Amino acid sequence: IYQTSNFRVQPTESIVRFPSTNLVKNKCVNFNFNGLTGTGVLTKSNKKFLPFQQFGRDIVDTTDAVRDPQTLEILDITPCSFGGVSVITPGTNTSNQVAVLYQGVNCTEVSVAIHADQLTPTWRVYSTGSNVFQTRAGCLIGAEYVNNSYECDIPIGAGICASYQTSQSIIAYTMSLGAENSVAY
Amino acid sequence: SNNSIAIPTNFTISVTTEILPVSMTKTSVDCTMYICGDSTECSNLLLQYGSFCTQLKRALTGIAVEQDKNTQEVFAQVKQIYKTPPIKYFGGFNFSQILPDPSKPSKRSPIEDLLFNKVTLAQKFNGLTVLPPLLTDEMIAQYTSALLAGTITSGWTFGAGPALQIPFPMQMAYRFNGIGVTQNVLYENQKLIANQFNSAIGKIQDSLFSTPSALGKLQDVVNHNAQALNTLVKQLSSKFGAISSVLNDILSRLDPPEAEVQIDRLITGRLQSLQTYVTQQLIRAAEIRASANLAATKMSECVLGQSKRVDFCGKGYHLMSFPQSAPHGVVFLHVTYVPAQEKNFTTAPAICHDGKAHFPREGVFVSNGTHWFVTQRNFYEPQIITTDNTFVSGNCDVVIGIVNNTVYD
Amino acid sequence: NGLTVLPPLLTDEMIAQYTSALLAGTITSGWTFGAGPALQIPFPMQMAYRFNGIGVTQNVLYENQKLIANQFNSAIGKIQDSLFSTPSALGKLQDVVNH
Amino acid sequence: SNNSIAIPTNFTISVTTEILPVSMTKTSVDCTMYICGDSTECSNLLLQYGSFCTQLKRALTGIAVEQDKNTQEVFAQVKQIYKTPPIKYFGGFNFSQIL
Amino acid sequence: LQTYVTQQLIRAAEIRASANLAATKMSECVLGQSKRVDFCGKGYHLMSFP
Ligand SMILES: *[C@@H]1O[C@H](CO)[C@@H](O[C@@H]2O[C@H](CO)[C@@H](O)[C@H](O)[C@H]2NC(C)=O)[C@H](O)[C@H]1NC(C)=O
Ligand SMILES: *[C@@H]1O[C@H](CO)[C@@H](O[C@@H]2O[C@H](CO)[C@@H](O)[C@H](O)[C@H]2NC(C)=O)[C@H](O)[C@H]1NC(C)=O
Ligand SMILES: *[C@@H]1O[C@H](CO)[C@@H](O[C@@H]2O[C@H](CO)[C@@H](O)[C@H](O)[C@H]2NC(C)=O)[C@H](O)[C@H]1NC(C)=O
Ligand SMILES: *[C@@H]1O[C@H](CO)[C@@H](O[C@@H]2O[C@H](CO)[C@@H](O)[C@H](O)[C@H]2NC(C)=O)[C@H](O)[C@H]1NC(C)=O
Ligand SMILES: *[C@@H]1O[C@H](CO)[C@@H](O)[C@H](O)[C@H]1NC(C)=O
Ligand SMILES: *[C@@H]1O[C@H](CO)[C@@H](O)[C@H](O)[C@H]1NC(C)=O
Ligand SMILES: *[C@@H]1O[C@H](CO)[C@@H](O)[C@H](O)[C@H]1NC(C)=O
Ligand SMILES: *[C@@H]1O[C@H](CO)[C@@H](O)[C@H](O)[C@H]1NC(C)=O
Ligand SMILES: *[C@@H]1O[C@H](CO)[C@@H](O)[C@H](O)[C@H]1NC(C)=O
Ligand SMILES: *[C@@H]1O[C@H](CO)[C@@H](O)[C@H](O)[C@H]1NC(C)=O
Ligand SMILES: *[C@@H]1O[C@H](CO)[C@@H](O)[C@H](O)[C@H]1NC(C)=O
Repeated sequence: IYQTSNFRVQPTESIVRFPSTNLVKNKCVNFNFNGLTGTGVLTKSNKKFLPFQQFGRDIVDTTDAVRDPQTLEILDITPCSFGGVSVITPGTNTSNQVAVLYQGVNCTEVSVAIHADQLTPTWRVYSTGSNVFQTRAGCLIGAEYVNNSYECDIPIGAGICASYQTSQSIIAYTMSLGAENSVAY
Repeated sequence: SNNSIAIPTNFTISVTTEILPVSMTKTSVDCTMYICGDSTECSNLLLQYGSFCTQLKRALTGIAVEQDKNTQEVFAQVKQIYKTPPIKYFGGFNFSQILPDPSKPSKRSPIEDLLFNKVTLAQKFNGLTVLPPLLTDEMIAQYTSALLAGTITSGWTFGAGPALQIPFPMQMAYRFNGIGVTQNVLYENQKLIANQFNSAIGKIQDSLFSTPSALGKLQDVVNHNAQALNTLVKQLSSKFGAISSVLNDILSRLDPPEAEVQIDRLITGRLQSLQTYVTQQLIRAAEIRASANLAATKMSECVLGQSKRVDFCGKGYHLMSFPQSAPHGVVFLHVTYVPAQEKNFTTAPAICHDGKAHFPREGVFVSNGTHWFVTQRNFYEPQIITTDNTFVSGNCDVVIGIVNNTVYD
Repeated sequence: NGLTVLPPLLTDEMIAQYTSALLAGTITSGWTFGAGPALQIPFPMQMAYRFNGIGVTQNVLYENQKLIANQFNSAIGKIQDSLFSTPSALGKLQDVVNH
Repeated sequence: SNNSIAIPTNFTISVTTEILPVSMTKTSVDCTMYICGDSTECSNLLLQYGSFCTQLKRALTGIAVEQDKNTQEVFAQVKQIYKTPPIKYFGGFNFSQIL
Repeated sequence: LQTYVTQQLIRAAEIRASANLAATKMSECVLGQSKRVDFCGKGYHLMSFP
């Protein structure tokens, strides 16, 4: 397994809310709240702001909340998804088909970015195929999840391995610790 | 004194603990996202430094691989996944606090639950990610349970080949035979000893959660990793001698030829920060690897067999050990043997009989004031002197300190 | 220029006291003071036990006690010379002071 | 040969020495004095370089703390300060050079 | 300053390894009799003094 590059989810449009378009939620979108620049996902929050406070601040230095200039609303700010990209492959002496693992993302967001907007992922022509399985380590594309147990061949994530089955294909499963046994005390 | 000796008349069973870190957090860094972000000019300027980042990526990848290798080496010692019989009777020994609990979905022993609920903790930065470990918590708990089941129902036989069954009291007698105490001591004190053992185990619980500084070693790793990550994140808001800490203001506040130097200063500062972080991580990884090697050795020697090294598997004469899983580490429960209730005695090196010196086979000559007896070293149990338990091998006019008495044939 | 040296927590006399305690314990008790309470035993008897621990019977010591001790004494004397004559023996501790 | 053996008929007592480093020097450094000295302009320029010096001080303090733990682990092996008897007769053995 | 600190850290790690070895030797060769070959001297071990 090798790590090659990184992927980013591009913004769709821009939002201006001077107290001048509408506002969009649950989308990686640019925004500008009276000089407050930056882009990200805006979702409603439950942080009871002070009557004279409008900004937000995380533990160290980054904004994580903002108040709507028009109506009294509290909503969060989240950076758009990013992460590394890994390629799973056997030797070229064996086959030429591969598998891709998007690290630390939910499969639904990747699927929407790929097959709905067709322009958000950084590597578009690079991105092909449709076989989706979701793991705790990220979204795995190009491998069929069997429900058997084998000795680990190519480690992937939290107890998930992959191998070249046998027609010939690439499978993903849960590794087997060992043979079951019980001595009769 | 040079004709006096002390011999214990009672013993004690004591249980201690030991905590060792095993692994640490795995992280990966993206240079362009961290240093530049979404600026083309910054990337073009950074391209002039060559290959300062492939080295960092390789070092971080090596650390990440070594972290998984450490846990694989420490815990994956056996291949068969042994199981314990449904009927939990072992001649009075109660293993409830260490065997897995069926009721809990986590399938963990109560002590493991205490450790997990005690340690606790301390997501997306600017180009900084954390990778999950290869082995989950349930798999580690399964390995620990398999080791416990192997060491309860088989003794040390499963560490050198096929597992061979044996009743538990006979295994304990074998283990007493390994420290210089005869078998009959256990069989005549089987009911008492077990009780002592049970009591010790209970105290262990009250000695873990009540004291807050017991599990400090495992908390230090998490605290240090979080501190390093927070420092690296917070370093991004420093001017480093330039006019601003934001690339956008520098770009859209001055002509490009002047902005080149301002961007270059920030590039140099952030490169220095990354290098410092990577070097510190490398040193800490080396230390953690040394600790993991020590933990693996202790697992191999104290758990899979009986050790004769002094103070290696606990204070006192070693008997056995039990492993428990902890976040980023392991915990050992050493069971030892301690003498008590000594007593004055008078001893002689040899016994003269018909002009012949007599030496004991396995024991020490001891006198209570009137009669002479031969007894084993580590437990007071006098015996009548006989030619069965002595060898002559000498004469009466050589040894210094000989005492002449009678030896019935 | 702001570069200070801190003193160690334990002075040399305390370390000497620890060493003296260890020596007294290993002379007057043997290995019994490291696993519990200390128990008395005459020195020739524990020497016989230590010979028995390497596959040699007891009577070898008791019939050579005068000779063996002599040898031991002589060896100790030579320790006073080899360290004193050769000055490169303590090169391990000097480097720490030097570097 | 397949029917020949050799067995010693006498022995020898030998004493060797071994030297091991344990600890080293504990130091501490002040950034402002070393880098700048007593000029306010240099300090005002230095405070723009982030928190390098906090990390340096923390590392030095960690080393200094570890240096004492090394000695405590090595030497504090016992709980009682055992004392040797006034009369030093141990069957002919002479410990005057080490007591 | 950074170079000095890094070199000091490396030397501290080496000294810690040496101290651990010394502690093990104190535990095994002084408080008991060892059977490990060539660990507490060349020959069959009898005793040691610090
Ligand atoms: C060795 O020590 C044990 C532990 O104290 C002694 O066992 C106790 O004996 C008394 C006397 O009958 C009982 O009242 C206690 O209940 C016992 N303790 C336990 C935990 O059961 C034992 O008697 C001692 N051995 C000798 C020979 O005195
Ligand atoms: C073994 O120890 C367990 C405790 O871990 C005993 O189970 C009972 O546990 C409850 C609460 O956990 C206590 O209030 C009881 O006092 C425990 N019972 C006894 C007899 O002490 C269990 O009974 C013990 N014995 C066996 C054979 O499992
Ligand atoms: C075993 O070796 C010892 C050491 O050499 C022998 O003792 C020496 O014997 C010679 C010859 O009689 C004397 O000149 C020396 O003075 C002795 N040395 C000491 C320290 O007393 C001993 O004789 C040897 N054993 C046998 C059986 O020959
Ligand atoms: C133990 O060894 C020491 C060291 O040799 C002996 O002290 C010597 O004794 C002789 C005779 O009295 C003197 O001539 C030396 O000057 C002493 N040496 C030193 C360094 O003081 C000591 O006598 C020996 N113990 C016994 C009991 O004989
Ligand atoms: C992905 O998003 C869906 C949306 O409902 C959610 O149900 C699912 O739990 C998410 N997966 C992860 C791993 O968070
Ligand atoms: C695999 O696991 C069991 C096997 O019988 C089955 O219940 C489950 O639905 C299977 N999952 C698949 C085929 O995706
Ligand atoms: C040891 O034995 C000798 C015999 O020569 C005697 O003088 C001495 O008092 C004894 N030791 C003690 C402590 O009594
Ligand atoms: C053994 O003898 C010593 C010497 O007087 C004495 O102090 C000690 O109390 C005695 N031990 C017992 C158990 O009486
Ligand atoms: C000493 O042992 C003898 C064994 O024959 C016994 O008769 C005697 O009573 C014992 N002495 C004491 C004080 O118990
Ligand atoms: C037996 O021991 C006594 C006391 O030491 C001694 O007087 C006697 O001579 C010894 N017996 C023989 C035959 O030497
Ligand atoms: C082994 O023994 C045989 C006869 O017992 C003898 O001929 C042969 O030489 C011996 N081997 C060696 C290597 O001496």
